[PDB]
Amino acid sequence: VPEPEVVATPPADAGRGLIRVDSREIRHYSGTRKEPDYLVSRDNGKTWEMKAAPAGYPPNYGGIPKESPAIVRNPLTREFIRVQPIGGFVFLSRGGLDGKWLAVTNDGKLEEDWKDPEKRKNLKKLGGIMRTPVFVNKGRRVIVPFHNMGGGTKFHISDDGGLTWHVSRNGVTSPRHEARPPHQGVRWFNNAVEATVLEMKDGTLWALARTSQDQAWQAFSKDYGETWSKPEPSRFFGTLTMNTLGRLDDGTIVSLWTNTMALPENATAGNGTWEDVFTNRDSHHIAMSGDEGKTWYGFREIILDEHRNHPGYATLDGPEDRGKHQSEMVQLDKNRILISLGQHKNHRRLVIVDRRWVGAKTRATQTGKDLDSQWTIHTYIPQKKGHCSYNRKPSAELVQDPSGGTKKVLQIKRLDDPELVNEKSNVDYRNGGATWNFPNGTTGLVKFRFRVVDGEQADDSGLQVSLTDRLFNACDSTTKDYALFTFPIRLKPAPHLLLGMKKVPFTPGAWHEISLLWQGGQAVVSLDGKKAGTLKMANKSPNGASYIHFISTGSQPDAGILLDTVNARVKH
Ligand SMILES: [Cl-]
Ligand SMILES: [Cl-]
Ligand SMILES: [Mg+2]
Repeated sequence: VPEPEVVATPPADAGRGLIRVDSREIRHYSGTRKEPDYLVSRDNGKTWEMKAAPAGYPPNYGGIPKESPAIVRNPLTREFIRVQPIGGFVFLSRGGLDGKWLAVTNDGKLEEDWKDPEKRKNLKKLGGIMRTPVFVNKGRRVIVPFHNMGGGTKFHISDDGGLTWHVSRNGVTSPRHEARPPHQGVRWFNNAVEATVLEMKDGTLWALARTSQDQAWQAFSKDYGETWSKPEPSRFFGTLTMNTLGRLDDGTIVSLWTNTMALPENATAGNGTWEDVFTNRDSHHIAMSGDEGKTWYGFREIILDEHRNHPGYATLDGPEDRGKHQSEMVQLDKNRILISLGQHKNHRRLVIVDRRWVGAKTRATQTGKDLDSQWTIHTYIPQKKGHCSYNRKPSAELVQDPSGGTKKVLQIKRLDDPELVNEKSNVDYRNGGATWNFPNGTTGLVKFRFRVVDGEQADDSGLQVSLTDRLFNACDSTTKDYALFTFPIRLKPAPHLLLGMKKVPFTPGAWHEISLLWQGGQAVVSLDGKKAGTLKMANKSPNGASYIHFISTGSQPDAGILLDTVNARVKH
């Protein structure tokens, strides 16, 4: 069961430009304003190197330096079409990527002499911000999702292989976010943008779009993209982040997205016409369906941003946008998939993922050994830095096992740090916390081992433990309101679990194990092998649980609790 492996850094932010050339060669093009180039693997995605593009490959007339054009293979002709993320022209290939490239004109002909500035004025220019062209209807139609400023997603449609184009009648829209508590302001408004499109086996098109809601929104088309159903929430959580859909050779559907919940909007968020800060872009997730979208499995973290705890995160190597969001995939073989993900040269990666890992049923961790690669523990310094970023601090730290062992364990407590406070924005991120991903399940058993730290505790000191269906920030105290199951561990007057109104004591200065066995709308809580009580489901979930979330509850600085091991098994 092989773990995801990082194999290279793509030469552009992920989302466009990754393309299989043949059985062993894969290329990732770049958005360079200079002579075109690409990163190439000649061993089916394991090793990579830069290479300059041949003289016939057109430069990037449109687009932007951080993003490559989209290159898609026409399934009938095996030639390629190239479209920029913004501006520029439509190029069709003749003789493959290294052959002859022709530009589409406004009349619908192919222009061979595009190096001439005078001949580029008559070239077709598709408007809006575009994503990946998709060939549908047995390869006879190509559609390109685009979104302008404001109107939502629509589709450029061509039944001529890219020669002539029209626009869909309608598209995908999504509603504005409403400032209601826990929010103190409105999220930046995105009207169903940057859509990904997948053709279903029965001919229906499924569009999945990025919104200002808690999840991507979706719409369906029964006419190959000409008209679309009323938009509705999808099952893929995530705000203001991109989705990507793909299909493996055997028909399995793959979903890639950032399965996160952003911090609630603060008191200075704005009117929704601009973004103040991104707090949900430090991971990427994968889910698969073997039955045409009926049921999904996985929902696993592909990768966590390696710099996510850094106090200079927002400004390391310039201020531009960064993170693990945005993605594109290429199947390597029956069991393995290559994924390009992320933004900014320090964060974007090429990753190989295995199906058998996506379908695994168990996961175990020890905080001292796995903190860096598996645990989300960062809190934010709530001061705007760079472009819509916050610098970070680890909200929890590893300490020596108080029993005298060699283990390091994670101390989770209310911090004393004035940098974690912004009075005007009215946010306080001083509650330490930690969260960990495991394979999705509507039934499961999670066990964790914990201990009360010896020292002074505040009156409300303790831990809120939550099972959630997406990644909540380690310092998000409202997680319990969205959790599938949640309960507090309270340290005062004496340590006890609170299950509804039943108090279940446990001793200080000793390691204890809690297990949660959930099935349908109930979870049975056990303490040291003995049943302690049952929890009713707090929130229905379309998918099931895939995260456990721990956060301190103290309102004053305190010693808190220690967290050692977590073990999860799903699908009983
Ligand atoms: Cl171009
Ligand atoms: Cl700055
Ligand atoms: Mg905002």
